[PDB]
Amino acid sequence: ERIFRRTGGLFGQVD
Amino acid sequence: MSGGRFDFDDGGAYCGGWEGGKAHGHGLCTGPKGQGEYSGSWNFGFEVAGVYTWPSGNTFEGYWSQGKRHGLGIETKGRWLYKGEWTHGFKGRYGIRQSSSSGAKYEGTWNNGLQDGYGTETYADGGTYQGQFTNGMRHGYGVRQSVTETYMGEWKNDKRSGFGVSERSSGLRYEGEWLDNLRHGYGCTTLPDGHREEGKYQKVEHSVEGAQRAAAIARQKAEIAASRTSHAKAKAEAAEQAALAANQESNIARTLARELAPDFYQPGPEYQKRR
Repeated sequence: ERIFRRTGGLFGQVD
Repeated sequence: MSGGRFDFDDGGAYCGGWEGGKAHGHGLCTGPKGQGEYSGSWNFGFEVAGVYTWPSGNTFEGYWSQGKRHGLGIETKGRWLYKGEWTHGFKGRYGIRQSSSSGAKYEGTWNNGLQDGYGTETYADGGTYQGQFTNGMRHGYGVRQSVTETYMGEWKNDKRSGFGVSERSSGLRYEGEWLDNLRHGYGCTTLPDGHREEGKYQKVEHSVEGAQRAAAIARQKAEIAASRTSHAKAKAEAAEQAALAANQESNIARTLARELAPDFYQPGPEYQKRR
């Protein structure tokens, strides 16, 4: 089990 | 000030506040095919405090930074529960893992998501280890208490290895060298009445001196571990408050998403329903 997190747009960049 | 529902081409969606083109305020976000759900607060594109629910019903309740579990939080994963600190997506540095079914727990420090440093591991049968861990394993010096035997000494890859002292509450004790939880090398065994026994399993007095020195060290390492365990316990309790704050923001986000998109399916409650 792994956490999905979306990239860009509404969401800040992560790495 | 503004918000709404944004549907992604993979079946997920964000529904909540946004400002300047970034998620802001409160919001709920589902993953591909609508699988998995964050519900909580946001600040300009980043989660702050909220709940992630996996399709299995497992949950992270707590604080976030830069897109990752970070700060205080509680993770419920079925076989066990973790409460305490998180660092950039990983358990640690201080926290407690507690079995869902039994008494077994670990309380202490973590590194790279593994038991590592110093802590207290309590086993199902109520016995303990207190002392050093490396990469999830008893490694270094530490004290293994049974349920009234006690080992004090050296550990290597989760096994007694090196100089160590094993003393039972009957007086049956062994001081010497070890290998793989087994008496191995120079070292005697004292009986309850006082009868000393085999030398090799002169240079035995050296192995007994090394054993009793390592037992003394192990007792100090357990003392350090006991301090670390106490801090881990305080951070687990702070994480209970973090989980409650996260659920507060999650419920605000559910309400907003309900107002903004009455028809949008929030999958989190059904995930948790029979878990």
